[PDB]
Amino acid sequence: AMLSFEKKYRVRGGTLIGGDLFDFWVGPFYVGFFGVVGFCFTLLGVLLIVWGATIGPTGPTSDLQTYNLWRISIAPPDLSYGLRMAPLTEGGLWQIITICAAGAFISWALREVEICRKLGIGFHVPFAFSFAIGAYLVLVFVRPLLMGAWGHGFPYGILSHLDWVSNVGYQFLHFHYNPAHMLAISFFFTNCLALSMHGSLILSVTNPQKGEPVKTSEHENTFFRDIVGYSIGALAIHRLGLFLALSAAFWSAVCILISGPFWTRGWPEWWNWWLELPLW
Amino acid sequence: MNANLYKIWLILDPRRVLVSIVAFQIVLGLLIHMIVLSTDLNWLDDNIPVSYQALG
Amino acid sequence: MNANLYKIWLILDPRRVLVSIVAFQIVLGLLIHMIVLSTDLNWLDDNIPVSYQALG
Amino acid sequence: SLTGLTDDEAKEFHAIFMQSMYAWFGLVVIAHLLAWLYRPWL
Amino acid sequence: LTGLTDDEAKEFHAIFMQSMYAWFGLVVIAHLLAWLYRPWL
Amino acid sequence: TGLTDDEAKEFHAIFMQSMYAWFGLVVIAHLLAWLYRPWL
Amino acid sequence: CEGPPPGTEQIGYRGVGMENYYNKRQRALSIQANQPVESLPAADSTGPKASEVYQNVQVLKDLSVGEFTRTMVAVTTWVSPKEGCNYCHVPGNWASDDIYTKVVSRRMFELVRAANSDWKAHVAETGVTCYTCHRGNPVPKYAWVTDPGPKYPSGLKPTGQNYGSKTVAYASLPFDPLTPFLDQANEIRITGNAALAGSNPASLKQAEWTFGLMMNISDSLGVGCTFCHNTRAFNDWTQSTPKRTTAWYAIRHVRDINQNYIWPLNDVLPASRKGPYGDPLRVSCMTCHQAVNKPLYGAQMAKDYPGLYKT
Amino acid sequence: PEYQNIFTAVQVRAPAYPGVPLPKGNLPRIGRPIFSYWLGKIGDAQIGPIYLGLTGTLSIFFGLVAISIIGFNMLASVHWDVFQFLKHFFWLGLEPPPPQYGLRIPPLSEGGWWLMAGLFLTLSILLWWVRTYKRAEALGMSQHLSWAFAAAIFFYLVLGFIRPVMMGSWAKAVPFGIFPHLDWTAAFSIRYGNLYYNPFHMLSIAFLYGSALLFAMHGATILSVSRFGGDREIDQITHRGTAAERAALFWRWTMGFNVTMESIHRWAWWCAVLTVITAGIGILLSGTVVDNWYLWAVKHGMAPAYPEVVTAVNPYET
Amino acid sequence: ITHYIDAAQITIWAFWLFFFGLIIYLRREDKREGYPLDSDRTERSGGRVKVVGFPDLPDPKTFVLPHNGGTVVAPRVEAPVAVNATPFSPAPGSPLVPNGDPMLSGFGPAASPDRPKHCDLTFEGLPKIVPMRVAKEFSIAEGDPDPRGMTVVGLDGEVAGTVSDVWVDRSEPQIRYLEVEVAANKKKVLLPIGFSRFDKKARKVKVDAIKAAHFANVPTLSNPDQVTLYEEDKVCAYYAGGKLYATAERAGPLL
Ligand code: BCL
Ligand code: BCL
Ligand code: BCL
Ligand code: BCL
Ligand SMILES: CC[C@H]1c2cc3[nH]c4c(c3C)C(=O)[C@H](C(=O)OC)c4c3nc(cc4[nH]c(cc(n2)[C@@H]1C)c(C(C)=O)c4C)[C@@H](C)[C@@H]3CCC(=O)OC/C=C(/C)CCC[C@H](C)CCC[C@H](C)CCCC(C)C
Ligand SMILES: CC[C@H]1c2cc3[nH]c4c(c3C)C(=O)[C@H](C(=O)OC)c4c3nc(cc4[nH]c(cc(n2)[C@@H]1C)c(C(C)=O)c4C)[C@@H](C)[C@@H]3CCC(=O)OC/C=C(\C)CCC[C@H](C)CCC[C@H](C)CCCC(C)C
Ligand SMILES: CCCCCCCCCCCCCCCC(=O)OC[C@H](COP(=O)(O)OCCN)OC(=O)CCCCCCCCCCCCCCC
Ligand SMILES: COC(C)(C)C/C=C/C(C)=C/C=C/C(C)=C/C=C/C(C)=C/C=C\C=C(C)\C=C\C=C(C)\C=C\C=C(C)\C=C\CC(C)(C)OC
Ligand SMILES: [Ca+2]
Ligand SMILES: [Ca+2]
Ligand SMILES: [Fe+3]
Ligand SMILES: [Mg+2]
Repeated sequence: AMLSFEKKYRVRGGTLIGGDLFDFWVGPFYVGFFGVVGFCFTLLGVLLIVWGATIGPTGPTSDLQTYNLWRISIAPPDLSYGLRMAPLTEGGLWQIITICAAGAFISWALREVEICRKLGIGFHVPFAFSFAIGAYLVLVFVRPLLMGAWGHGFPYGILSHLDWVSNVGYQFLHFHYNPAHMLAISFFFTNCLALSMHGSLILSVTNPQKGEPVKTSEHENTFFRDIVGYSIGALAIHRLGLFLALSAAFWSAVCILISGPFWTRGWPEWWNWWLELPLW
Repeated sequence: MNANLYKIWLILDPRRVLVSIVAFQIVLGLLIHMIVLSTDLNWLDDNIPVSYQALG
Repeated sequence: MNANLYKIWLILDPRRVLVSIVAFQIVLGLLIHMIVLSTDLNWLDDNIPVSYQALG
Repeated sequence: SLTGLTDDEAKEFHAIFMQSMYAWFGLVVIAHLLAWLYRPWL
Repeated sequence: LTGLTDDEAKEFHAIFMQSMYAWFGLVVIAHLLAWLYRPWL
Repeated sequence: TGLTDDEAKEFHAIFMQSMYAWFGLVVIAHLLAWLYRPWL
Repeated sequence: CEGPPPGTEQIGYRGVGMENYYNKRQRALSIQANQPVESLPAADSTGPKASEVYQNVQVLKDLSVGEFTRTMVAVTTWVSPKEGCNYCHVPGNWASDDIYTKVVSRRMFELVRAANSDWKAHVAETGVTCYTCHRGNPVPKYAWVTDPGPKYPSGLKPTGQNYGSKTVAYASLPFDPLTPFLDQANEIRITGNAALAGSNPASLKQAEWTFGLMMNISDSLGVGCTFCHNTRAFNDWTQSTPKRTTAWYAIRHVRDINQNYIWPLNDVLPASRKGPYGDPLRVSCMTCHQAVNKPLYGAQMAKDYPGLYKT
Repeated sequence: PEYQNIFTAVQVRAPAYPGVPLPKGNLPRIGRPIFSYWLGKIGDAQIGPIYLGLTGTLSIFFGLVAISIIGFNMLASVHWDVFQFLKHFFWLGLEPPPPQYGLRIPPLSEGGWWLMAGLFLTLSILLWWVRTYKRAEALGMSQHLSWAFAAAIFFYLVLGFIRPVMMGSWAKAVPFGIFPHLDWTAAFSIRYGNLYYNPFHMLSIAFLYGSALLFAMHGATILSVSRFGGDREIDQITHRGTAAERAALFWRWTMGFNVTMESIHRWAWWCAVLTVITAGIGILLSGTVVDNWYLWAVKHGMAPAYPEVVTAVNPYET
Repeated sequence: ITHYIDAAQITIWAFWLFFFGLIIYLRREDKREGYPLDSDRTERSGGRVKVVGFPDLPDPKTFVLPHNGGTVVAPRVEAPVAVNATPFSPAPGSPLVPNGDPMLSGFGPAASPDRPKHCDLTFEGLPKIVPMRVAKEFSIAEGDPDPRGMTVVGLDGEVAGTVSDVWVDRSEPQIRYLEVEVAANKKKVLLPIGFSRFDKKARKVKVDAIKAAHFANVPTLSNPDQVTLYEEDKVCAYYAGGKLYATAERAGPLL
């Protein structure tokens, strides 16, 4: 089925790879070459996750195997394997799922580019999705490579990856003092504030008080000038929201990338360059 | 090499290729120097010909 | 070199090129001094010719 | 033509490109010789 | 293609090469001075 | 830039003398500094 | 800023994230700066005991005269090499105790013998010598006194925190955990043993004092928290490393050293050895470890000196 | 290549807008508006005017008192030394009262200033809430902003007031300071047995991540259709245009379903609001109901188990 | 006393009940445009089966427009509009191919709905988007070039015409369209700022969307001093068709 206004946009072409071969929809989904390619990566990765849950860390007969949703964990190899492929039951399964995940993500983004070409719209969304992919690849590719072992990746488990985050963080004693981490968090918080402000404002002028007509661009600008003496503007709030969300992802990737590869001591002690300036 | 290899510039942008080579080389040069410095070949911190911090 | 190498300036923008070089060189110079200062070649905190804080 | 160059212009670019690349490759070989003589790595 | 006449590109090249050669000369002097004081190889 | 060819000659003349003048001060300060606290 | 690659070590199970990272060039230079002085040649272990040859030997009674001389030579290089034998001895009278350095040194011998014989749960067979702390200086470089912190005006009480302090590795956590925990014996535990509220009165501020002590410990050993903990459950011994057990005994060892060996010497120590509160310079993890997981990277010096053990 | 509509290349100017006229009872606005060229590169160049009645005047007075009490105490903690105040600024703080005072008003020299800053900041925020409410009322707009603001105020109140009162001690509230409030954040997780295992912490993270996901998606979606006037969301909502059609089809073809130009702002509203609702609930339950979140997760069967490769003898057992 | 049920567990379950209720609320709101779906199931059923999925559509809300502009309802019954294209293949899920010259087909990225034939208005009730000729209180911000008089080039660098005016938003001051006097036919057509790059030193506006000769067929304004919503969509959509249609290479694929 199609949205009642959709048929007049379902045009042939705009593919990057594949042309007419895969140029079709399946229900709502556009497929194309990267839909097929992404589907294979995705279905394989998910089924290898279920297979990893089925055999557990030490075989399906041990007390450690579990289908409990919180406890399932597929883990990377020991650091001793370095940049080599571990045996499937010793972290190699995690490594293959990682390659599947990256391919699924990147194929998803290129499918999005083909959709933009069909619709004649800007490429902001696949560009923005690339920042999330970049952060994932810093976590499983750039940072592990710089330290010399794929085993620095995080495990694929709903709660087990929180244990990874905790223990990597406290390797630096007090990870809160990571300067790129402070900046990234500031962007995450500011983004959430900005999103609630934006959502609120659009809903409050299109759903005004009873008896009122729909409000105007002049109301939107007046409302925040009245509260903070400034209005960024209806176009610019979307510029701002995109800037804050991408900055949050970017400084995230930076903050984990420097943790190990470019800094090994506690994070509070980094700030000693400031304390030690010959000014005070 | 083929006699008509010059016809590559009837199909590939000369300016794009030159910029692409330049960008690639500077990145490769920086990458190889840092790779080599991360190994036993390191010539900065090898105390050769002499260690200069040992001079007091 | 070649007699017609000058024609590169029909291809590459002279000014941008100029500006890029100045920027690369200033950054390279700050980078290389920092790199050398973090190796055994450090000439500031090597107490050569003397240690001036030992005079206090 | 796909790049707007004439057949005469592509011949001229190729000549200078090849000489400039060969000259750059020359400097690369010189530096590896010096490197090899000072710190052979194989 | 850069808005530069064949004679302009020839003159800019002459001044560019003489300046780049002169900058390289100072680099050699500086590296000569540095090698005498603190040989690093 | 909008400068005529002579306006570049004139600016270049004053610029080079000015920069050379600045560079002469740096040499004197470094001579004074080397005599007081030689660092090499 | 540092450059990759770092040195790495896996501590826990794969994917749990218990890993150590260190800078390779700083490690190599630390190893050079933590060299142990080569042991003296073995001495003649025969003849009369020092107990029956000398006039006022109260601790090293059972050494032969040769081993006793060797011990005196060794402590001179370890403690007062610039000054020599008479740093601890009245000129022309070796038996005299009329110099404060000799009285202090006598108790220091008992400290070391107690550590090497009675505290192996901490120092194992590696043990300690005078050198471990003093490093060739009469005053150990990494002793500590109670820290008063920055000045406040008279109408505002100091908080003991919120200040950039090297002691807790530049966090703004309570910056003197040494006095309450490595001298006095305040409770370090705050984590509950039951899921639900009802039986754990420990406080968030106590958590911060404990966190401050743990910053100091980590910095003193040059390690991260996962050297001893799985940080998903800091309290859970079953998920901790064996280094945590060792550290537990080391805290009690340090308390014993400060309470029973350093503090009772306060009256004979000169005023130059005391902090603004009148307390003596004394011992923390840093004093021996000096930012290394084992003092001197675990060099076994004490085993070559029989006088550094009880009986 | 194409214009990305990130920066305004050519700004235009018009006489400053004084704002939509307000009903009788509102005070006249204050300030002569100015224009910033550099703000005009990314957004609106106009700064001002502003509204300021009794609610906001009282809010700002309470808030400046609170802020000045904090800064004063920071400077006093380095003995008035302005240079050391700049050196240690990120470390300095205004500290909650000692535990011995419980919930009683503590002495000026040891916690009274914290209690006053918390009181006056709280009144300042509550009055700011009334301000956001009144400013929507005077324009005839609905109260979506004040409802979301109330959800954030709920979380703030839980952190510094509700939980400390429930737990019987101002010493359990949050210090005013940069690095000190980060110490407090980490110490709270330590004290309560690892906040990763608090299920409302997990939800709050899902919604904080989701807020950045949704603003990246929506921000980028709208700029990609700004070529069709899609940033003018009021008239795209009342009079669906090809901006709104292409936006919805981009997402339907990507992930199988889509929303509307109006209803994406409802998804965004709830995602952001649920971030702080779940955060308040999570802290509200810590110490009062659950003393150790990890053991609560063990009890309910959630904590992963690992092969034992390190373990330690308990010296309290030995 | 010990119990498995505890207040944290109670509260998290209560949250799930709320959250799933919230999702169903939101999915209903999501269906106020575009539903019921155009399917081949509704065709063969003779219209008997309306495809709406789950949850079902909400009851209609009303938007009351200012200045007595009327009432908009959502959801609403919208009339089918013919598609100027033929399916590339008869199989379901296949794309369609525009009839005639693609630029002019009103199909694909050239497509757009028929918005209302009246202008967006300022709060005071004047036409919102107007040329600087009409809104004389507007000026170019000092520091920025005046686009008036700049030459407009198409995707292949050929001169399409000159900028004859600038169309501004009177509600929120900004350029929304450039007015281009087209060299080929001397008509004045709108050019959205969203499709315009400034080459400031050359005083050129570059338009990647279409060729210079395509400017001849940019849709025209009924009234030269204002623009209706309807005309805004027809203008912007015509440029966007060029992104896919203006040259052969733009069809793809790369490989
Ligand atoms: C053993 C270690 C050695 C040593 C050996 C080396 C060697 C070997 C060399 C240097 C070189 C330099 N060393 Mg050293 N150096 C040592 C110790 C020092 C110390 C110090 C305090 O100890 C100082 C300050 C210096 C300083 C310098 C500079 C004079 C010079 C690098 C210039 C450059 O980067 O050109 C940058 C290039 C340009 C072309 C700059 C052009 C100028 C333009 C016009 C600047 C305009 C401003 C700009 C536009 C501003 C940007 C705009 C912003 C928005 C504001 N050295 C010691 C004793 N050093 C190099 C040199 O001498 O080069 C000839 C060199 O070869
Ligand atoms: C003791 C533990 C430490 C700590 C240890 C660290 C460590 C270690 C890390 C962080 C990271 C982060 N921390 Mg921290 N951090 C702590 C406390 C905090 C606090 C707080 C309130 O105290 C906050 C706000 C933060 C905030 C942050 C963010 C800046 C960053 C996580 C966002 C991110 O990476 O986005 C980027 C987004 C992604 C990587 C997601 C990628 C998504 C991909 C592309 C798509 C997936 C699709 C999916 C499979 C689809 C499924 C389909 C459905 C089934 C249908 N931390 C403490 C003090 N922190 C992390 C980081 O920066 O990572 C880069 C990180 O590694
Ligand atoms: C033991 C390891 C060796 C060493 C062995 C190698 C080897 C082997 C090579 C280099 C090369 C280079 N090394 Mg090295 N290198 C060492 C230590 C240094 C140190 C240092 C602080 O220790 C510096 C700053 C350099 C710097 C450089 C550059 C001059 C050059 C690569 C630049 C580039 O990316 O080209 C990219 C730039 C372009 C493509 C520009 C195109 C042409 C332009 C117009 C000319 C630019 C100036 C040119 C580089 C002149 C210098 C040539 C000399 C023969 C060096 N090396 C040591 C001691 N190095 C390479 C080289 O010289 O290539 C010819 C090379 O083959
Ligand atoms: C051993 C450590 C030495 C020392 C050795 C060095 C050396 C070596 C140099 C300086 C230079 C400077 N030092 Mg010092 N310096 C020391 C301690 C100090 C102390 C202090 C509180 O202790 C002060 C404030 C200074 C201040 C200065 C400035 C006067 C000058 C930097 C100017 C600049 O950046 O121009 C940048 C601005 C421009 C380029 C703009 C264009 C020119 C304008 C008009 C400059 C203004 C006039 C200038 C200030 C006149 C002062 C020149 C005198 C001969 C010093 N020094 C000591 C005792 N110092 C430099 C200098 O003398 O330059 C001439 C220099 O080479
Ligand atoms: C959806 C959850 C998120 C959220 C929502 C949210 N926050 C909100 C709102 C909403 C919906 C508001 O409506 C409200 C607001 O007005 O935002 C614009 C607010 C707000 N969120 C704020 C901040 C904030 N929100 C945060 C978080 C969040 N807000 C979430 C992540 C954070 C974080 C992450 O820590 C902070 C730091 C403020 C910007 C604002 C509440 C402002 C307020 O209460 O002000 C009164 C308090 C004062 C201290 C007033 C002080 C006065 C100033 C010092 C100005 C001085 C003026 C003086 C006259 C100057 C004279 C000097 C002369 C020399 C000229
Ligand atoms: C950059 C700013 C933020 C951002 C933006 C962003 N994300 C995006 C987009 C954009 C612009 C999309 O267009 C795209 C999308 O289509 O959204 C609807 C996407 C998306 N962001 C998503 C998730 C998401 N984004 C997140 C974050 C962020 N995305 C940022 C903070 C996170 C966090 C923070 O954790 C997650 C969980 C998806 C909804 C969607 C991408 C969908 C996709 O790629 O589908 C293909 C893949 C599958 C269907 C599943 C693949 C399965 C694998 C093959 C196996 C699983 C391996 C995995 C590594 C295991 C992980 C296990 C444990 C960690 C639990
Ligand atoms: C732990 C326990 C759970 C915690 C959850 C806490 C949730 C509350 C905290 C957040 C406060 C929000 C305040 C603003 C609300 C608001 O604004 O709603 C009003 C607006 C509508 O306004 P309008 O724009 O249409 O017009 C403005 C003109 N007046 O939006 C909504 O109708 C959203 C719809 C409400 C959500 C429905 C959820 C139903 C759950 C049913 C569960 C059934 C299970 C049964 C099991 C037996
Ligand atoms: C010298 O400085 C001058 C004067 C120049 C001005 C400078 C000021 C500066 C530099 C200030 C800097 C401030 C900074 C850096 C502040 C950082 C603050 C942070 C990070 C705060 C974070 C969290 C704090 C929280 C959540 C606190 C909450 C406290 C609450 C909610 C307390 C409420 C208390 C109440 C309602 C008390 C009621 C009193 C009763 C009624 C109980 O009395 C019996
Ligand atoms: Ca060397
Ligand atoms: Ca020196
Ligand atoms: Fe929006
Ligand atoms: Mg504190």
